[PDB]
Amino acid sequence: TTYADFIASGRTGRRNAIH
Amino acid sequence: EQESVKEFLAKAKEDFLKKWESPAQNTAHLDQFERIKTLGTGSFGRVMLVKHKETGNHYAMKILDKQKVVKLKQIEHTLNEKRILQAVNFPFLVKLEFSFKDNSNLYMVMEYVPGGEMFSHLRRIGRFSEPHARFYAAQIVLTFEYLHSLDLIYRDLKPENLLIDQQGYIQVTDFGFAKRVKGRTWTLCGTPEYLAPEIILSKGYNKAVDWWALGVLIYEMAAGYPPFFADQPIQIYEKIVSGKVRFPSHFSSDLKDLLRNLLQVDLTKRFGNLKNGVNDIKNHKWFATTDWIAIYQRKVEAPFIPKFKGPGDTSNFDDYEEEEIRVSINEKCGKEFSEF
Ligand SMILES: N[C@H](CNc1ncc(-c2ccc3c(c2)CC(=O)N3)s1)Cc1ccc(C(F)(F)F)cc1
Repeated sequence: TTYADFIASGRTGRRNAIH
Repeated sequence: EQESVKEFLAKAKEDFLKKWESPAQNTAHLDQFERIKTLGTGSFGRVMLVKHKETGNHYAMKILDKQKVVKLKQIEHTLNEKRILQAVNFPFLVKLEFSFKDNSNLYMVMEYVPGGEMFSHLRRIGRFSEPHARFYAAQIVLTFEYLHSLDLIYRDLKPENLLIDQQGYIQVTDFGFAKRVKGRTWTLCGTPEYLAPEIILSKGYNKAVDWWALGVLIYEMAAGYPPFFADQPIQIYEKIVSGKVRFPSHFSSDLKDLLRNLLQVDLTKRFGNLKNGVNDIKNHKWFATTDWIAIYQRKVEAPFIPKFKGPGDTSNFDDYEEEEIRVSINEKCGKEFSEF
């Protein structure tokens, strides 16, 4: 599922702004 | 309410420009505050919970190392964030209480919000109910109406930049990416998942990028995850420009219609960027039960009230390693931050 995909994305934590 | 809103925004603009043209400076000194605990840290510096020694009031003090700001090529960004913060005034924008600098650092003493980061709450609960998400979304809408009237584009909307106060209302933070501009601009800035197509693409963009961001935010708050995600930013930009979006089955048809209008690639038809401006959004059926003035007046009962044990309690924050605040005997970057 999309949800399962999200939790396995490596980007569920605090996201930094791009530099 | 029309007349009253236009009237309100009129006064707001004049008060803003007065402070904008004559910014406040050196309104405190470091030794007036007792350092308590670090509330958050990263490339962006460090925010510490501090206590005014005499009043006992607690604040969130953002500390920036001049040398580092320069290394990061963020001189203008930092001077600009502070200029804006001392000029604006809205219930959902965190206030800058004091600001000053010393030989090595820059300091922004802001309102302290014990409730914590919206990010933490969202991930903890999974997803907010549509009414819960709508409450927050309404606050952002009003906030953007206010900022845009001042020709200010936020450019970094995301759960991570929103805090939940004592009454459970939203408080926006971080203006290191904001910009005052009438017309278009081109800078690549913000957070990957929240970038509008026109920011990713080389062409210029405008305040409409904030409205797209609102769409992403509403989606994440209601879904528990963003509409466009992947392992790497490069892949995220791919999905964003494609703009193809899928909605969870639990999303109401009205929520889906608003989002189709906010996450609109054709920035010529995106809600918030049309002839009727913000009102297209304020009058959309999803926001049908929303009492805009009462939200503005903070009379609406928050669907979620963060737990609170005191004005100096940090239980709703994460733990960081403490680091001494060093101040050189020699002035660094004087000329560069003279305006701070
Ligand atoms: N992009 C952000 C970093 N950039 C900042 N610029 C000004 C900031 C700020 C402003 C006011 C207050 C606080 C932080 C705390 C408070 O209570 N009042 S954070 C992301 C971020 C958001 C919030 C926190 C936290 F520190 F964990 F909350 C850490 C990281």
